Amino acid sequence: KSDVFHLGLTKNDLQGATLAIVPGDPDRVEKIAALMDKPVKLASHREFTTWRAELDGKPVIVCSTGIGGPSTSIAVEELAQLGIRTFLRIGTTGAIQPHINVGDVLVTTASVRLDGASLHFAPLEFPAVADFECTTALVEAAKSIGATTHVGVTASSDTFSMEEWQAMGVMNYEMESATLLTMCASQGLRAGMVAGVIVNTMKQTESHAVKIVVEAARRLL
Amino acid sequence: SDVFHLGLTKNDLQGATLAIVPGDPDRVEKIAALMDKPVKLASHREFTTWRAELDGKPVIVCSTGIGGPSTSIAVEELAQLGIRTFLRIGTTGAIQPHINVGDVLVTTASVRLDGASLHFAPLEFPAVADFECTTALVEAAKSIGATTHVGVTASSDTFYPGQERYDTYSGRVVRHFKGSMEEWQAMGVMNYEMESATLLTMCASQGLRAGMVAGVIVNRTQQEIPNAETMKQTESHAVKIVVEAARRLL
Amino acid sequence: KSDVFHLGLTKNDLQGATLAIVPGDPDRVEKIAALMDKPVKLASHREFTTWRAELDGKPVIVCSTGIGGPSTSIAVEELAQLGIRTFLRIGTTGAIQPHINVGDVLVTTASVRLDGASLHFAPLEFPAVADFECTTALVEAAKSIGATTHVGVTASSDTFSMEEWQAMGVMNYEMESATLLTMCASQGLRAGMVAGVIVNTMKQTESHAVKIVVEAARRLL
Amino acid sequence: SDVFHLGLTKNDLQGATLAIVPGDPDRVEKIAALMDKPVKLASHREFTTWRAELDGKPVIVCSTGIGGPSTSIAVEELAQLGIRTFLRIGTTGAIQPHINVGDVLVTTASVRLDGASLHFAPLEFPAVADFECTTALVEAAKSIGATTHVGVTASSDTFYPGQERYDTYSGRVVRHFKGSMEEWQAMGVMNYEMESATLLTMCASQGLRAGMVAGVIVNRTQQEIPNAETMKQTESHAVKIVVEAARRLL
Amino acid sequence: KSDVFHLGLTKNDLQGATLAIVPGDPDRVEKIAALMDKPVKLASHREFTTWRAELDGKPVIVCSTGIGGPSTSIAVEELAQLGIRTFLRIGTTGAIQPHINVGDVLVTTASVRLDGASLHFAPLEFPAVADFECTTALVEAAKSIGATTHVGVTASSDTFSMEEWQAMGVMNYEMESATLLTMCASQGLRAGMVAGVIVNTMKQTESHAVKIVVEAARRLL
Amino acid sequence: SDVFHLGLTKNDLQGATLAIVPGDPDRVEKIAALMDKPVKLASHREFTTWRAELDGKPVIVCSTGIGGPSTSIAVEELAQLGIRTFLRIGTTGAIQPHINVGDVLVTTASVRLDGASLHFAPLEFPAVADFECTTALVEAAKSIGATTHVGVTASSDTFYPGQERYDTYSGRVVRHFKGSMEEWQAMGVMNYEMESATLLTMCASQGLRAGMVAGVIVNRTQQEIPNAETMKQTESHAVKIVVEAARRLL
Repeated sequence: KSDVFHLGLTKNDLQGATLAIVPGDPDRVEKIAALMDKPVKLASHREFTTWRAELDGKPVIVCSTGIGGPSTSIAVEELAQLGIRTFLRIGTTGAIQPHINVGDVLVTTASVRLDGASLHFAPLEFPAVADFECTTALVEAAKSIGATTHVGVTASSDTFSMEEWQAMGVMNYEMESATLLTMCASQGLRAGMVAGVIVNTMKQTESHAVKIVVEAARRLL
Repeated sequence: SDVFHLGLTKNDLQGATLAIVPGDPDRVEKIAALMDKPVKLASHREFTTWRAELDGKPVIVCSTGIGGPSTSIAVEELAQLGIRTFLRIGTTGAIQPHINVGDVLVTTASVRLDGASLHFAPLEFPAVADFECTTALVEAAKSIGATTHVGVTASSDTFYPGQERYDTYSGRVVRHFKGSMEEWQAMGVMNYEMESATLLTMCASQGLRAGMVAGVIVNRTQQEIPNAETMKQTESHAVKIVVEAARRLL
Repeated sequence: KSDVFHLGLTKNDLQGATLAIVPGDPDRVEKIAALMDKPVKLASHREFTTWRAELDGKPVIVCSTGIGGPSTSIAVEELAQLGIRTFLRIGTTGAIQPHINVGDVLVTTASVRLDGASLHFAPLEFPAVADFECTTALVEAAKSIGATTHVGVTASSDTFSMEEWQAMGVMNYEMESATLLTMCASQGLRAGMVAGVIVNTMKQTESHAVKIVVEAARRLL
Repeated sequence: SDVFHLGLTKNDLQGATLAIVPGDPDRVEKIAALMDKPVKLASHREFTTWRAELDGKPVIVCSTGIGGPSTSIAVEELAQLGIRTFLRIGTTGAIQPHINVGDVLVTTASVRLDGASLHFAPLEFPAVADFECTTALVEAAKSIGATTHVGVTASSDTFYPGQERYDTYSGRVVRHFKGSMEEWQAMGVMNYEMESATLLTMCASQGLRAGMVAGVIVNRTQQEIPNAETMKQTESHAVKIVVEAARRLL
Repeated sequence: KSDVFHLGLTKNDLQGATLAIVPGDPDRVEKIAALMDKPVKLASHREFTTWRAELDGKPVIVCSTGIGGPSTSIAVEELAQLGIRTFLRIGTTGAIQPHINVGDVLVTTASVRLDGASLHFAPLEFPAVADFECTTALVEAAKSIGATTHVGVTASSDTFSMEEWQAMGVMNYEMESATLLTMCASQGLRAGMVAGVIVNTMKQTESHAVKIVVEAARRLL
Repeated sequence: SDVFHLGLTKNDLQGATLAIVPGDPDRVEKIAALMDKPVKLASHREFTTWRAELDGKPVIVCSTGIGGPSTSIAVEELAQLGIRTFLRIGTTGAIQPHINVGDVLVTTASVRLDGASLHFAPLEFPAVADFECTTALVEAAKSIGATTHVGVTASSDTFYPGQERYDTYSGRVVRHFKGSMEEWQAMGVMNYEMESATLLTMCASQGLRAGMVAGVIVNRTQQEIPNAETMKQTESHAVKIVVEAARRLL
């Protein structure tokens, strides 16, 4: 008996949580949950592994999205049905800008919509823009730990032009931000995106990014 | 090891050239069990791979995970490993009043409501299934006296708005998809799923054979809810059909 | 007095026929009709020349479509209003694949929609796919006479990229399949497409293709 | 012989540079009869060509057949033969309440609801008629006291769904064209036809002159049905107008 | 107190005028008005400067459109609300055709729709065609003063392919015709476009073009 | 002189790298007056430029005129003159019931309903504002206790149909925009304007910083009409905010 079709969760499981951190894989979910108090694994069905934890005494959810905009759309929709209104995504990616060094942190203000799923929420002309408060929290959290931060646009497609985006200032590439940002920005949900640069130390970069997204969640509670 | 995500080497396939590709890795073992000498090869994320034997020949069973992006990764890596024939199998809901639970659907082509398929071919190109695979699937279904429907499937990048569901958080659908289900229905589309566009398009445009069969476990256009047992029985029948079709494609 | 705007035919003229073979020109119509019993010319208005014949005692219609998707759409719509539910197209074309030899037979599973008329029936994302039963009948008919058959995708445009389609496995080019297939597949009508390869013997190739489409009709009655 | 489909040689035209291009080959003889020394040149499929003399100069009358694809073949081959001025003539229905049967329409430009025109120019390019041809047609119509309407025509690749007709086998229209007639009507579009987009676009983008005139023989927005005689009279008037315009374009 | 949002005019100000000449800038407005009788400046707000004058005893309006389709759409809409039904645009541009000499006059029959604003009035497939009567008046007016005239297509975009348009017979480039023509042709308003070629004498060319548009207005009253 | 339209030389800016860019040139003087040593630089068409001093550093105030095309000219020429930070300021109407007159809006990104922005980047690219500019604007608004709304703005190439207004000459809206306002409203769009798409897109794609703030002087979704005084007060507050944000961006 679940209130949702895929996550296998019930309203009561979130214990009032209104904020969820949504990484791409289950292993990262555990890492994120482990940084908080009272970490507990709630469920695991297909790409969707969900844990629950507490930040400053407040319940927070951590759930994997799977690969690409399609899987992400399912996780975000169902989590929203469960009461979540703030989504913070964290990941690791490469950089396409020479001035960006490995170990730096990227906070996405908006994404180039090169995917298919974002179109199921709004026409292409609509901006895949991140929530101002979430973006602010991510930037302050990164600064609170002395991380070198770059704030700007990310390219988001369904594949795992090139010099074009680089010439337009695009920082990096990934596959879920366009769907996540568009979904939330066009449905009254708050969303933020942060990523550790692992290529253009890897585990350290992931750790620092995991810490930043958790500290940002704390500023958002 | 030869492929990143799947974590497999070409030697692992033992020369297999045909793979049954279910969506859920938890269904791989069951499908493989129907055949001889079933052995687990790997399991990373939602990519579980098992190898088995069908009539003396090695066969692969590998999960794709959810969505076109995840599917493209699985398909391309399997192709790199020598797989040239892909048989998609799963369960689905139907959007036609005459299609009942327990029935089986064999997809001839899919409406491309996705993004990943666009990376392998322009929208003008048809997400069509291979004739031999489709034939094998249809004949296999008939061999077990299953009520079969052969037609178009709508392959969507989302489970909710692209399938015009309003029972959601926002309760709204973007203009582009408003009234789209009624349209597909009037055009004879049998059901919605989320991986076929990518699988069929990339296979049809790269000289690879692909087909897809699915058992109906629910029909949103019917008031009567599905039976708990009839649904489980449908899953078993679908697996039986895909394996039987594989035998004819070896 | 006609029940249709262009064909100049009445419901009674089909004598219950529910299947029509639709070549592009009047000369081919005669050739096709001649292979069957009780061949009789029903009408001829502009691009639309229609004959009636009998296969295994059942009435079958043969009607020319004219050039391109626009003319074809008229012939298919009006024939459908007259009771036809199964359409088999036969033609001769060139091949763009090295492995395809002159004299071979091409059975189309689906077409690349590079035309304009198919869009008047369904959005581009909808597949211009042939009916499974019709495709099966064409393949078996070709095999029944020992014809070397290729089954796959055909490119269909309004003109009488190149290496692109060839790289994607496209077998040949023509101008009516996209409209025909899309029209029928999106309106509950059954349609099939077969073509004799005359370039990459010509009259023999047309004859063999004409025989195949007639034998396929027989398997569809 | 110099051209495949038309089956004509350049010598056959005797230097003609202007051609009247009706849609139906059965109307070619009649149009040519209005002029001097009418002679049949060829007849293949729906491509009938006749040559005649207007004020001492050779003129061509050639049918295009139905649809843009067929029209493009006729136009390009005639262009290869030296034709640089094309005058489209025919009969049509109207979609404006104020336009009555017997009236004549002169098209300044067409809405491009086709595919063939896209092969000669991007959709952004206007399917506009040549000013001199349009002027000639308008003045010719006035010379015979005909009620003339000069404006936009909608050129569709289909006779049914693109013209939003519901009296069909399916009785349905694809989303894209649902409510399209009301839209064109509110925008001042006079009528629907199926060849102008291709003719005007390819001529305007290749330095060739083209115009189009048509007599109204029916109006789907009016309850009153057309007279059997008034319709025949309209065809004759339209032919008279196109020939008179040709005289002014020599 | 104004009947419109931007022009700052009232119905009474036009004194029954049903025709307006719409150049791009205020300086040109004055020049045009000066050629007529009883010239009087009515208003000036932002890009919209309007004068009133009389031609053969009939009131005519002259109003600047500003730059591009967006500003033009505002001026045309509001002038139409005020009673204007005929719009004649005059400007100066360069030529992209070798056979076109400086000092020649260009009368636009239709425009290539490379802008954004025309789409807010009709889908791209709709022709940005000029009114036949207006085009005729401009051609006759140019001839009445012995000006060498070219009649054809103009490219209209939002920026201040190249060999493509030139190969397709495009005479020149500008930024307002597409919006103006489409707007009027799809809303029952009459519109014409004339331009003096100043590059491929400048003041003389502008003068001759100004005279032509005024003489065309006279033939349209 | 170095730039055509603006009629300015680089020396005129005295090294200024930040410019406040209002739409109306009649508002330039007022904005500049808030700062020290205000001086008029030039005035051509709707391009009025004034230079001033903020905390010892030279600042520019330049009008853009109406529409994306006009704005692109102003922005590119200012960029050529060394401007790397652009602060858009003005007044606007709102389309959300909860947003009242007197409130201030800070735009994070805009829906691209224009054409000029397409010349600098594909539609897929977001017309997003610079984070530092947006932060500065938000904090400045808060420093004066203003009720602030931070979100998406719809940037349209037309004032009427693109903003789905029916109180017009034709009283009709093209299919594409029918019901579009309701759609934007349901998506959280705060208001409509006509220049942001171009400004944000070209700046975000060329390494330049841009932000936008606007005071609400009207709300078409509310029955109550705006006060004549409350509106003037709103304009002053908006100017105060943009200047204060500029101080934080020097």
